[PDB]
Amino acid sequence: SDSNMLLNYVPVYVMLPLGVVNVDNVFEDPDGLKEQLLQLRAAGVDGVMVDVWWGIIELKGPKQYDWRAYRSLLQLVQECGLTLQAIMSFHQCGGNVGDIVNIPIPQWVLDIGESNHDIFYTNRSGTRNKEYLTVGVDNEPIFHGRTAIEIYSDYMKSFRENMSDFLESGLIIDIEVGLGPAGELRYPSYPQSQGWEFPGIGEFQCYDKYLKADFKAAVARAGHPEWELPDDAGKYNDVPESTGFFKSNGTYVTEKGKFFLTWYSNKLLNHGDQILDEANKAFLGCKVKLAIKVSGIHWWYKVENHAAELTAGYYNLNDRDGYRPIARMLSRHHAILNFVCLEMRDSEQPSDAKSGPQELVQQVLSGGWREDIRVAGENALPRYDATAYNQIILNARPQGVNNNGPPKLSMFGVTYLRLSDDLLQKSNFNIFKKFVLKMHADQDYCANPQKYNHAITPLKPSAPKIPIEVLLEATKPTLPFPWLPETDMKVDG
Ligand SMILES: OC[C@H]1O[C@H](O[C@H]2[C@H](O)[C@@H](O)[C@@H](O)O[C@@H]2CO)[C@H](O)[C@@H](O)[C@@H]1O
Ligand SMILES: OC[C@H]1O[C@H](O[C@H]2[C@H](O)[C@@H](O)[C@@H](O)O[C@@H]2CO)[C@H](O)[C@@H](O)[C@@H]1O
Repeated sequence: SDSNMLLNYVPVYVMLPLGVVNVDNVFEDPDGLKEQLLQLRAAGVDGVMVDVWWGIIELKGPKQYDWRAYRSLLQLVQECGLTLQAIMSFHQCGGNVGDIVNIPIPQWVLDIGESNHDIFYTNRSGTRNKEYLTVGVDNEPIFHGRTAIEIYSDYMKSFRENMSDFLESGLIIDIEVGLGPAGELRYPSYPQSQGWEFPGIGEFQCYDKYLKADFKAAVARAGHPEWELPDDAGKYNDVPESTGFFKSNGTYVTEKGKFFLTWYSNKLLNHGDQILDEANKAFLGCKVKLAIKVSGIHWWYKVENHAAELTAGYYNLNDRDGYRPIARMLSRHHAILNFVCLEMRDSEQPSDAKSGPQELVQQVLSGGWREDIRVAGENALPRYDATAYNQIILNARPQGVNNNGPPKLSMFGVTYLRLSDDLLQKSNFNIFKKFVLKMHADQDYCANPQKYNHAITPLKPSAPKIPIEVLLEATKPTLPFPWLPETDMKVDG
């Protein structure tokens, strides 16, 4: 049982509290965090995840980085016997679910935004979302001579060099490369800041002047210079059948609508690819893996228009796989797909949301495995209950434990949202400890990940670029891998 069981081990990470380093670049409560981290260590947790906030670190001005508070944080994590998942967080904290602290992007960038409002994702009404720089400015040299991708590149390089000792020592297991709002490769199509409420369809975020011009040039090249961006897609809180765009036989299935949706979703593929190229250059030779985050847009998954996925930039339909192209893009970077809505069951969602989180998880994970990449995940919402943990464990090993060897299917890791005093209360923490144990296939905590075939080797160069047509060959629908109806390693087991 034991070593066969150890090859079934799926590591568990815990997100740190938001604002552990505050907006003033102060590590405010090391002593309190220490006590919490030592509890996690004794509970068997493998490591922790933290946002390395751009708006904290590069606040003073371009290339004026202050890494000192984060060095103190990393030092503490190391002392407490935990590894670290470091998010390169190029986004704002404050306007998404659960955000309890306010960390804008650097003021010097916002200053440029006051003169050029088109550096922000923009909806049809003209509202500027300041949480992330539009993909439109990725390669526009408008930030005191740098492009947005150069900013991100320079930041990652500075992190790699200034944290070189922690990297060499093996503290950092993965670099989560932030690619949009909430760190995710997506558009801000469901902004609470503009009055969105679940389960609204959301809105397309491509009306900044850079994206609009790019679209207009592309439709002209396609022989349709008169095509305009969608004007019949409704508003954030609509339902799909209320809109010309998403109704049955609506604009989304027309040649115009299909072209738009392809263009819009391709912008994210290319944004992720180009930024991961820079991440690979920055961390070349380091014993880390790269990861990206994919949001779980489960509402409207069960209707043919998938409207909320579409407005988020995931062009996923019943007959078009919008996620497997992302997995294929990751393959050349040897990168992890971290899918950030892992814990849900369909029965938890209201019927009117047409919500399919179980099936969405199965689709995304299956696509990653079909494309021979590693797949990780997170719970979306705070959960302390056995139903949630058993669903996570199911997704972690969807065909169960292999008593005879490694499992044919397993996730590469799960990161739990989030460390809080509530997690550490007696009953909640007791159930969490059982979750960890079952994720670990009933084995004790295993400090050396080589033992469970998660050795960390130096980051190699990315493989050659994959052209967009080859990436989009992965839109071909495929059957998912079969899932058990329940895990064989329940917490109450
Ligand atoms: O980008 C943030 C977060 O958005 C989604 O979370 C949803 C959640 O699934 C809904 O049930 C509801 O609570 O609204 C949340 C958004 O405010 C994604 O599911 C998640 O993956 C992503 O991190
Ligand atoms: O600290 C990580 C990340 O947390 C929040 O975003 C979450 C979202 O709340 C979830 O639903 C989840 O599992 O995925 C997102 C990505 O981890 C903050 O909103 C975000 O700013 C922060 O980076």
